[PDB]
Amino acid sequence: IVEGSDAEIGMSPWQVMLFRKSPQELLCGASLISDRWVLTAAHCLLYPPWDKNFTENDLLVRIGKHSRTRYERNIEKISMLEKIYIHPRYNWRENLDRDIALMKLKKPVAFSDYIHPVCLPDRETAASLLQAGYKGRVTGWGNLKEKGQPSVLQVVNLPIVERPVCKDSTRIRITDNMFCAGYKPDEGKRGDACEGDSGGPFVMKSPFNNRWYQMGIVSAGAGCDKYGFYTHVFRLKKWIQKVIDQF
Amino acid sequence: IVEGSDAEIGMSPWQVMLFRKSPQELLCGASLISDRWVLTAAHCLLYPPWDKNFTENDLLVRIGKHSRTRYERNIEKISMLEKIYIHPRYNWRENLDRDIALMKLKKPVAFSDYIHPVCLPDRETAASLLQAGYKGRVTGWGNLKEGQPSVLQVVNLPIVERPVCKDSTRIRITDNMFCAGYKPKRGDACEGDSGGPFVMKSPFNNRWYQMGIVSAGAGCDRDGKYGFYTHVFRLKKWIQKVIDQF
Amino acid sequence: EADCGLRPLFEKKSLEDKTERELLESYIDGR
Amino acid sequence: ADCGLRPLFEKKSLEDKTERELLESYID
Repeated sequence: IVEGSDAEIGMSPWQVMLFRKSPQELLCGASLISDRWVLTAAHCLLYPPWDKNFTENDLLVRIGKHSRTRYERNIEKISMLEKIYIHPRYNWRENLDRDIALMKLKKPVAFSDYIHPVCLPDRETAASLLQAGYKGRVTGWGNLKEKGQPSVLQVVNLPIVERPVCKDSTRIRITDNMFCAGYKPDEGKRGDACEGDSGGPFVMKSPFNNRWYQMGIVSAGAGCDKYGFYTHVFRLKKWIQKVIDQF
Repeated sequence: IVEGSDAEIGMSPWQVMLFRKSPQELLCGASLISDRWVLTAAHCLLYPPWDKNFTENDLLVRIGKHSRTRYERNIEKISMLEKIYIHPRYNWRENLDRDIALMKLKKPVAFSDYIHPVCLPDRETAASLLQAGYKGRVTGWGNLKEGQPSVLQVVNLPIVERPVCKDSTRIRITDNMFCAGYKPKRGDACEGDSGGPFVMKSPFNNRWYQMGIVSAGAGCDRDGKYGFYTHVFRLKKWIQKVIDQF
Repeated sequence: EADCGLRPLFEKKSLEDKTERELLESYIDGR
Repeated sequence: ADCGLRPLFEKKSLEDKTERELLESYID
């Protein structure tokens, strides 16, 4: 996260860390949407252009963390992936369309103050909130500038940008299953999701029910301070359920 | 170019402007080494991390310019690209090593008072000029702050000892590059000046030589880092194969 | 699950986090 | 290759506003 700030403890309790077993390293961000499912990007588990294609056995997820490095005793929970589910029509070739995937955990995870699930959007929430100017919150352990490693989870707030403007700045084919947020270089308000925050949540707090909803997923991190592409969660809540229900 | 100054007309006749057809924008810098060949940094034409992979048609070069914006009538010459050539061992993943590439112009350009080729160094000149403390010169239409430049900007930079380069950087600077810049005057190559020529004036013959290429101008002056320049001599070998094999 | 989006140390305690107002300020609009 | 000599400078025995600065860095 570029131009972010140390997150407060338990502030983003659904924040998940995608960890690689051998060799131990941090891959992507992710989120806990139930006691058994984790939502993340697709290019985090499969992207041929990089000879990348992880199996449910090469990874594990760490939940409840704050420190990027320190294993937090009696705080975090290490979980093994039971089954992965990349998106059917996920296209890595050009613009990462439907850059989303779910992951099941071999065992359920006990919630705590540092572990808790975020909410999936509904048509009205999605409609009330997904507006230009309206800000969402992004969080991660990615780099700070384009060492550049955060000591703890970083957090920054970004405004959504009109589908039009997003379309002009980038020469890539930006479908409706994705929105973009950041700051038109008019505001001198540096802020954005840098490489490593992918799979992470873009959440908004509803003024109607006080709950936090995950409107997007970091997908093409706007470089590291253009605009960042976030997968449109709601316009995909279908597949997200069509997959959980079946198992 | 930061903390530099406006160049005098005809001061750098080998200066070239890499120009994107559509969008209409200024890509990088470049240099005229011959009436048919233009030199520049590799990360200007190819760089996947940003989705850059220009064909020989996505752009054209402007020679003899001074003003960044205006079309200097009867001065600048518009030139098309025949075939681009990127260096094989060009790593961008790692550290922009061997950051260099040649472009052959479709048709030979005519030299004028505002268009003349620069000289590529030889082991002799190369070995006697490339020395810590020894200054060179950088030109380009890159940003002014850390702002757009009305005309070509120019700045002279002192080379830095290899021990003080690798150190201040957490990057792997190869044998095919060197770093330059004052130590904590300010002023350096900013993004956009890339591909520009880094030149030195030989006291043995009064001719200007392009010792290196702008690959990673130290941010934009901020005390601490030094710009990374391609070592044109340590790569002159490849240059000739390409021109020779034509 | 059916209690999501509610943070144990924040909403469940009627406490605000350092930067959540900034979001509402952006939904309504400027101060 | 008559390269390296600038028409409006070398070719007319004229120096640019800051080229001496480079020579000096050479002659220490």
